[PDB]
Amino acid sequence: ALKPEDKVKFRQASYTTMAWNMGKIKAMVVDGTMPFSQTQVSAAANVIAAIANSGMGALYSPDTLGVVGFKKSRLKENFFQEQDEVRKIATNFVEQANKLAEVAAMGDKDEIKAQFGEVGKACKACHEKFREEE
Amino acid sequence: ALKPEDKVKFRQASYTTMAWNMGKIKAMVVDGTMPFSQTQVSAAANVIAAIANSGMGALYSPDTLGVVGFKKSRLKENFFQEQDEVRKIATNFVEQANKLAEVAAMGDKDEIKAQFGEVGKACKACHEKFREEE
Ligand code: HEC
Ligand code: HEC
Ligand SMILES: O=C1O[C@H]([C@@H](O)CO)C(O)=C1O
Ligand SMILES: O=C1O[C@H]([C@@H](O)CO)C(O)=C1O
Ligand SMILES: O=C1O[C@H]([C@@H](O)CO)C(O)=C1O
Ligand SMILES: O=C1O[C@H]([C@@H](O)CO)C(O)=C1O
Ligand SMILES: O=C1O[C@H]([C@@H](O)CO)C(O)=C1O
Ligand SMILES: O=C1O[C@H]([C@@H](O)CO)C(O)=C1O
Repeated sequence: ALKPEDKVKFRQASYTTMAWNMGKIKAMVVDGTMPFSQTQVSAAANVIAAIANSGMGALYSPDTLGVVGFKKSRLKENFFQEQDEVRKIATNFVEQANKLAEVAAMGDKDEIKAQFGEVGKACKACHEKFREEE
Repeated sequence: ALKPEDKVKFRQASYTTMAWNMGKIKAMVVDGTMPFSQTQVSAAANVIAAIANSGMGALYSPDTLGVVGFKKSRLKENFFQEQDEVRKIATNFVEQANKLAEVAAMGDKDEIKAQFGEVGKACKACHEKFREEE
């Protein structure tokens, strides 16, 4: 199976990959710091949905607490104490990510901006709660 | 725009995310060390295709040579000298990744194994050529 170090690397890599693709959508539909491209915004949305559906629950186990992947894990132990809250936030994130990829395929900038805002809220719902602040 | 350090982190994260998802397909259709799941193999294929289509060419510029992302970049300078060879290998990889996601949606283990083998060859075609060995 996967060593703890690999579980942490693979989840840090997955989240960092989503963050690159989230920044590209933000640049094109929120900040206008990149030209709007239907192809590029859809491609970025599709990465977020695919990773959201990739079964990242397999990368979460107690033996990953405090373990270095690319860097020391920022997972808080309360993740293992609050499984009802984790299920609520995770299922919400998958639903919002799926919707973003659906909207971004042919949606206009304002439709995408609305769906993107719901995904951003879903990402943020793990902050301070399950991820150590920095 | 993106600092060199961010370009290296985002490309290292993208490749590591594909490697996690490639390992899951290998376990289910090549080594039989994980139970075959149509849902899970399709989800893993969809991550690889989505990242392959994510425009990772934006993360490649000469000012990323020798720069630390998660770790010091393993990009070789000959990437910038061999753009015809890079275009051949990159377009091949996108084509094979798209085909893997198409096959993995309803394909059987042997169909997926064949498409997965073509993607593995496409990943390997950047080795020693554009990525430093270790
Ligand atoms: C809880 C169910 C989460 C959801 C939904 C998202 N993230 Fe997250 N993120 C979470 C944890 C517990 C951690 C720490 C991982 C570790 O082991 O250290 C993170 C981390 C990140 C990071 C930093 C990654 C790194 O290289 O170290 C980023 C950039 C990040 N997360 C972004 C992010 C985005 C963009 C999300 C929505 C698309 C998202 N996360 C969801 C917990 C959760
Ligand atoms: C050339 C067009 C590439 C293709 C196609 C793939 N990879 Fe690759 N990979 C490449 C470079 C130039 C590098 C170095 C990146 C850097 O800046 O250091 C890599 C790196 C990886 C890594 C290590 C990532 C890390 O955390 O440091 C892995 C695990 C990796 N690559 C895997 C991989 C897979 C599975 C691919 C096909 C699905 C794949 N790569 C394609 C160049 C190229
Ligand atoms: O590191 C971070 O991860 C999340 C996500 O938004 C990534 O962009 C966040 O809010 C950060 O500053
Ligand atoms: O606007 C954004 O919100 C998401 C989310 O991660 C918020 O934390 C993200 O990374 C963006 O670019
Ligand atoms: O790295 C960060 O730490 C805090 C917190 O959200 C982490 O959970 C924050 O807002 C960041 O961007
Ligand atoms: O680090 C590696 O990256 C490629 C890829 O196969 C990832 O699994 C490879 O062959 C490695 O050992
Ligand atoms: O069998 C595999 O091949 C790919 C490719 O990266 C080969 O280098 C990979 O990572 C696998 O699990
Ligand atoms: O890390 C590795 O270095 C060599 C080379 O392929 C890198 O380009 C190899 O086969 C690995 O798995």
